[PDB]
Amino acid sequence: RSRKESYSIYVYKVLKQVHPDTGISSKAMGIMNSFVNDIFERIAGEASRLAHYNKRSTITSREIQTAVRLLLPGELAKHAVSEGTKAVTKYTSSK
Amino acid sequence: AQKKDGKKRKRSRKESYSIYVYKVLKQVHPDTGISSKAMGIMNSFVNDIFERIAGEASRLAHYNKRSTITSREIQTAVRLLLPGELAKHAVSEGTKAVTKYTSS
Amino acid sequence: HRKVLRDNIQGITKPAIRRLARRGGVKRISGLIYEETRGVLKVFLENVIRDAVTYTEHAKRKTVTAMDVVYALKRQGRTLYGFG
Amino acid sequence: VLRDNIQGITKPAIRRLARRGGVKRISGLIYEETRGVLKVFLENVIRDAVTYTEHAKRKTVTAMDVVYALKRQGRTLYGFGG
Amino acid sequence: EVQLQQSGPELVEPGTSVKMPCKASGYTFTSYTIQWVKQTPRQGLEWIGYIYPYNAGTKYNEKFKGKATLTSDKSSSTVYMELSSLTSEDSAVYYCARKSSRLRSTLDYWGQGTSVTVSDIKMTQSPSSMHASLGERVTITCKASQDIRSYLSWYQQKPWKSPKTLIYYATSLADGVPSRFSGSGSGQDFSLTINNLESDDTATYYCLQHGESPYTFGSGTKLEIK
Amino acid sequence: EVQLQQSGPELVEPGTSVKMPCKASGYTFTSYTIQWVKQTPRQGLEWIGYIYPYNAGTKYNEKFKGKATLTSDKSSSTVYMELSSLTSEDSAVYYCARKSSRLRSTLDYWGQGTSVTVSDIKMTQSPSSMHASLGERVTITCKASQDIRSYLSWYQQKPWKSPKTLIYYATSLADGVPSRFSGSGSGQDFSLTINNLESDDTATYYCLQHGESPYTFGSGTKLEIK
Amino acid sequence: RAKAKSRSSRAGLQFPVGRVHRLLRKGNYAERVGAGAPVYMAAVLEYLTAEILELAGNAARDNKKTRIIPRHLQLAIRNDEELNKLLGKVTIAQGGVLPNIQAVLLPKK
Amino acid sequence: AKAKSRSSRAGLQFPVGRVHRLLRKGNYAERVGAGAPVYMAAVLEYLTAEILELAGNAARDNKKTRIIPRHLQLAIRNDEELNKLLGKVTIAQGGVLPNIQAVLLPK
Amino acid sequence: KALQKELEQFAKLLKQKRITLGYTQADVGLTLGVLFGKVFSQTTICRFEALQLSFKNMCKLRPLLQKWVEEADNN
Amino acid sequence: KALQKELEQFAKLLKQKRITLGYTQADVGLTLGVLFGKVFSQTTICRFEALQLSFKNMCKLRPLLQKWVEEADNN
Amino acid sequence: KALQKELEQFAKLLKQKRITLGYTQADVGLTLGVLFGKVFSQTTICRFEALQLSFKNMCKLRPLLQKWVEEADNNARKRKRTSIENRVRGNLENLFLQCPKPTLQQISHIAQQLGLEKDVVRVWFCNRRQKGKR
Amino acid sequence: PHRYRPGTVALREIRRYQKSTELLIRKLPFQRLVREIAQDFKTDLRFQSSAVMALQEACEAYLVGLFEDTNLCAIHAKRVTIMPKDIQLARRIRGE
Amino acid sequence: PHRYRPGTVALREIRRYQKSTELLIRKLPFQRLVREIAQDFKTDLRFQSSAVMALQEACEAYLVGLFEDTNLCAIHAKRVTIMPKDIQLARRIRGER
DNA sequence: GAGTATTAACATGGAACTTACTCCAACAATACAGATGCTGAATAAATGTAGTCTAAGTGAAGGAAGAAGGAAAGGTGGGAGCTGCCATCACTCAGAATTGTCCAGCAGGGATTGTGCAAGCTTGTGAATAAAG
DNA sequence: CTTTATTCACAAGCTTGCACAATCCCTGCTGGACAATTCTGAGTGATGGCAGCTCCCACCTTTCCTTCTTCCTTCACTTAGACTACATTTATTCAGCATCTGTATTGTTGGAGTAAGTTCCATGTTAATACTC
Repeated sequence: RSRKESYSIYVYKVLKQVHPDTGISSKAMGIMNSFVNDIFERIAGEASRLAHYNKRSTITSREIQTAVRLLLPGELAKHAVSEGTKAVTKYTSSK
Repeated sequence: AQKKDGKKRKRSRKESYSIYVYKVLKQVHPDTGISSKAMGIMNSFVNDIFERIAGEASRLAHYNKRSTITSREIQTAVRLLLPGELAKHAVSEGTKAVTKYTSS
Repeated sequence: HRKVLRDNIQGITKPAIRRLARRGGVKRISGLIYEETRGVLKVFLENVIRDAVTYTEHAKRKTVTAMDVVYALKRQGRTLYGFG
Repeated sequence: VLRDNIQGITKPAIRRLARRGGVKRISGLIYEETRGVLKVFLENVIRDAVTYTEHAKRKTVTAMDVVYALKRQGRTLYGFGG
Repeated sequence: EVQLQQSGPELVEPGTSVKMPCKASGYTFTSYTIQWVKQTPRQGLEWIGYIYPYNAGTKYNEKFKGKATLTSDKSSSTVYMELSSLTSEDSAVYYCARKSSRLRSTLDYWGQGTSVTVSDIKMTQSPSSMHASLGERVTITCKASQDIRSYLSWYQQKPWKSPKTLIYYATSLADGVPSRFSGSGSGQDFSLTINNLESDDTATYYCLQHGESPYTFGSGTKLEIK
Repeated sequence: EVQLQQSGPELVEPGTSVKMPCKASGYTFTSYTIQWVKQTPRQGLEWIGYIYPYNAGTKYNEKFKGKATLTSDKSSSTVYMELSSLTSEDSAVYYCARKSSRLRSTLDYWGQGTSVTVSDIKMTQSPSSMHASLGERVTITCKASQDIRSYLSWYQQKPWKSPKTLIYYATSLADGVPSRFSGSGSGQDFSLTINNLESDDTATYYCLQHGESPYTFGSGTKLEIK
Repeated sequence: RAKAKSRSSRAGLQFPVGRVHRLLRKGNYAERVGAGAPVYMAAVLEYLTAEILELAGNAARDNKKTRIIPRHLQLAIRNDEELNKLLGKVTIAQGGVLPNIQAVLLPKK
Repeated sequence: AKAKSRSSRAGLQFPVGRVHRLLRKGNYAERVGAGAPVYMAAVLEYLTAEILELAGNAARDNKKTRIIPRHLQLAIRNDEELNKLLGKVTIAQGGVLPNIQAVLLPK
Repeated sequence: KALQKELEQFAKLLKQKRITLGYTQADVGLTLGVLFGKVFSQTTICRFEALQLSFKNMCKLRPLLQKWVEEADNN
Repeated sequence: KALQKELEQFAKLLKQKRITLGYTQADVGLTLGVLFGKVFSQTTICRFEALQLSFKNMCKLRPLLQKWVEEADNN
Repeated sequence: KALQKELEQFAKLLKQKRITLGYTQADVGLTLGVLFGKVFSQTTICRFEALQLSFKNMCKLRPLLQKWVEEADNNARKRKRTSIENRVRGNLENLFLQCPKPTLQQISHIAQQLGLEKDVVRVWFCNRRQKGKR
Repeated sequence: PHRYRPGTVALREIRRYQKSTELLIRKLPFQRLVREIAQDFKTDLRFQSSAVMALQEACEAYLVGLFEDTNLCAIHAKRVTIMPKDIQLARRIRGE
Repeated sequence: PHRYRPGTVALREIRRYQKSTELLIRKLPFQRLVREIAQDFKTDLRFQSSAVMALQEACEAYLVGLFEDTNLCAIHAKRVTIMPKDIQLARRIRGER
């Protein structure tokens, strides 16, 4: 019974996008799920602290961008910021 | 569904724990002062311990899927964060304070 | 009842500690390394298991789950992937 | 514009820091390594503080930004607010 | 679980030196100070001193300075007490007890004690001798000289046995002690009350203050039932 | 800020060896790999290999296997290239470039290059050379033999100068490059567009792919103004 | 109504923007969420996952394997300085260690 | 209409109301029971009183009648439980514990 | 209570006699199969001397090793 | 039956030529990598001279040593 | 000292009667103006009910509530206080260490700027000088 | 017969155990040790299999990292044999 | 003339700088170094004096802890003179390298 | 009118009721998975020797670190001016939350399948011993 | 003593054969998307002023540089034993199967406890006032 949600299908879709013929085991999927949850918790905690420091009650894309800059190393943070900015621009320009 | 002049706008004029720390110091050491730097250190310590215990209690409530942070969560956070005798005496003080509070 | 567990740190044998040192790149191991390694392992295990049992007790459960061990490790700065 | 300021962390200051740390004898090459280590630590902390300042849309680095940066590197500092 | 192993009885001559260990197990050895006290029939219990193995920090009683020296061995988790120039008035029972570094904590666990025989705040216990039935109410008082802010403990000691902690912080029940015993008071007036007296309530009861630097015990009260 | 200092010109007789340094400054030395490219008039630009100073792992081109050896010295932040058995067909300009370990990153900062004089996927650029005045539009193509998922970069090289990065990841503008340049396309067809021309636009434009193990450059397109 | 195509397709992402927004709202991080924060966040998570998966797939292909196991993920993370710094205090179950023997330990010629 | 605020009710010097407001506005949980701020405030008061008494004893064993950051550093670093609780904390102007290695001593 | 001391004493005597005479436990298990036609593994002899098996199975295996013991002292 | 006589004569010729010029098996393996870009250990050379390798392996390594012999006869 | 205990007991039973009647302290302060033409504020009633004012003030406020108790058993507003604005507060506090005694000539000039009476400015500067003295 | 010199088989085992990823301690003794350690806090505790597996993985990872630090300490002192003082120095520098 | 042997002046300096609590680096050179480092991240930046004081306190505490670890490493190698390899080993074990 | 003290009104945050809701004990019922026990292969750990090679002790050289003394420089603290931005306050409007619907994306369970382990066979090599120079 | 050909043990590659686990498919179901409404949070500005810059000066404490002294670090050489390597024996582990049951999970109140709101009240500061000069 019950129902537990995970990032398995999204990680599989990303894997098929970057490696169309490479598979992944269940243990590797669990490792990827733990990694995604850890990175989500880290970025969300940094964004929450940044919002609390500036007396704001809203977490925006600016807070997530600053948290990504704080938490990730150099080229990793730069490419992550580029991908996030591209996603936000395409989302706003959509509809 | 009504504001009624919006009294929520309160200004925190650099509020700290200095008065209560001074009261505790007078309780434990009646004839002893404390410098401004030491009081700032104690304010930073109190804020750090508050943040640590509150974060641990919030994580404890989130793990158990509860929406409320009760004294049980605070007690478990105190047991997790503080070392042995420190955690035991802190639990005793918290239990005594809660029992005195919910008795009048 | 379930009997009682006594000693049990001698079950972490000398060849097991030797293999753990071999994975770490150790070429030569002194004869006194094994007792110190057993003490260090027991201290680390006690520190993790105390937090895990505290997490289990707060949940009003009698079974220590993998999630409790994961939170106990994560709170010690030893985050573990693959058991969430 | 400032340049060549790591030499302002002089040799006797490094000897004083070693003496507070309990060191008895200091090698001659210790000073350059200490300056490099201090430069790396200062670069990391100042970059974090400048990121905190830029997020607030300020031009003045405050003690709060430095304290927040030191906390997020695991090096929590007392006596400077917060 | 927590144990403080000691040695047997020492027989010694005047002018000699005696070294006794306090091998401890069942807890983190560096987190609790080891206190040493001496017990003689003439003046009861006396606080010799203590050593903190975390930083090897010692502190001795003023009247025991020089006569007693404390050392710690972290590798074996042991504490050694050395007495030099043993005079006539050294034949006594030497006890080593555990005590946390917290100011509220008291000496919770005591060793068996070694009998060594050679061939300021004053604590006042009012009832020196006392009688009670098997179900009566009893009370003892430990009015202090100076002001101690609830840093008072109550101990019970059977004959030829190490003292057992009953109350710490003047109101708190010790670990494993039933709720029959009740501590009360603060400041300079304290009291230990026993609800009903069993057969096991026949012992000597002592009060110890650890508010100031020299820890002083009370005179003691002997309670034998019926 | 970020710079790579190389050595000067070298005259070498056949059968000997030559070492060139790549002293890097302005960035964390261990977090970026050093790539080595050989440029000749006969075959244009060719990728030799790379070395990662973080773990010292190197990867060489198959045709350059054994011909060249890469070494790192983290104390001086230097990368050395050793060429043994200097063939007569080895006179060329050897550039050392910085590349992040991220797959999306490209060779961003290049050294001046050292000239040495001795005594797969195919990249097809459609316009080998084109003529344009000051204010037209310029388009170049970089058709790929195989499929590379957007792992294409564009470089502009003035005569007797190191190459300069314009577009990385087939669409993104490089650092310090104006928005007039624009990359487009993915898969096997890629396009580089210059909106309005300029007298500083007179140079040779190459396209490099780094989606596979051996990195391959384009044939080269020559652009001159007026 | 009309179709209701998902927010992830709107942002051109594989990760779930709606689930990320729901987790942000219920994670007790802030009173409000700004509706571009989940998109940014999902994009960053998808980029990190794609980079790690590409490195792990390359490591698997180097070992002549077509399936990624935890050893490939450990090899990808430990062989990248930025990724290793991001996951410095993280243990990967069944990932092993990087083969590294000190030069002094090897036999001398 | 009445009196006897929450700090007086709990027998505490620390502000129960301010701790309750900080818990409610700190984004820690959806709801806060009214035993959590009292327990918290009691624990904070206990820790403050413990370190304050240790620092006062350290000042008293210096012929000083005022607590400075050096006394707080001496009190914290001389207790292993307090040192472990604040092992990643730097006290400004607190100095270091006087400690010289036994090998460095001459003889 | 009564039986456990008996099988413990028999196991001690069996191990002492085996160590004295020098036969190995695998040789004991093979000689059991040779003499009595029921070969038993060296793990069985180890569990017998180490008291790991159940009381019923140890009691069932006792007379075979008793016959081996009384035979071994003379041949 | 037909091959093994031929490889025996070839091995005798190789051993005689190696002894005559004074070359060593390690030197033969090191030089072979220089000539043909594929170094082979001294174990393979000595096993080839001792005929212990299989017929397929001896046939595979015959032309390499055949080229080495004519290379060594002049240089 | 007996008068202090009598005042404490009397304030105790007026608090008990007021809690019994449900009237607030502000209700007492408003009804004092109806009873005597002497309206008192919330703070004055709180100070009297806490028993920490001056003895002369206590005796002065006593008979008014003696009559008020009998009024509540069966049965001109003052005063306006000048709450200075923050900007006006800054304009007034600009002259701490520059003009210790602005006097009437500066007071009349500054009062027209802030739209307040000259007596209010004079009283504020006198209170500022008194505070600086202590 | 044939014998390898001391250190050759040690280097071979270093190469072999750095290539594999499976656990190096037997499951049963570690489970008994975990049960005995947990019996000092609670009285009748049950353990999930995944809980003991996660505890074992964390323990082996911690021991391998500590042994790498100990090997660095031993090589720093001009030695190839790790001693207890190397482990103590590594745990002191780490902060344990 | 009386000449102090080495190892006594060092012990006196150790006791003296361990008893005191004042900052050991001069304030103006550290402020110039802080501004020089920060100018590479943003231009026209300004610092409160408390921010520079906090940075100096953090840097001094970090350097003192690193020197304690370096002294432990040097004593482990049967030496009293700290060398750059001791600092490198102490930083490597701490996780900074 | 100045100066003194005395009293009383205001700004502000906390507490006392008061009601609406929501949430988490509280038994009830039922899988089910963790524990205990057997039994036989499988793998490993413990013992006992042989023997190498490594840590540790001694000793000497040299060179590097430090102490001392003098010359110089620049850090420190105070005193001014100047203005840049920073924290406060007030407004509105654009974005974020609410709430009722519903639909289609996803999780659990069941079929399909194919990647990689395992067994063997062949092999090439590094380590280490016996021979030859 | 120097190298240089057997010998040996080991890992590594080539080639089938499955079987367990990964891939895929079906069915609900529930969580995310449409959409209009309501509710605030935060961006624009305007502002008053604090604090961060700049410059100047006088002092002297600190820093830098050179010389000589000391003693610490580094090689070199020995060797005693404590590690490693291996054959043999002994012991525990591992895997599958079976039973048993305490425990975890789901379900339906529903009463205690908490959020939100309003007003009432206690305290620090001070505008206003009586008395004197």
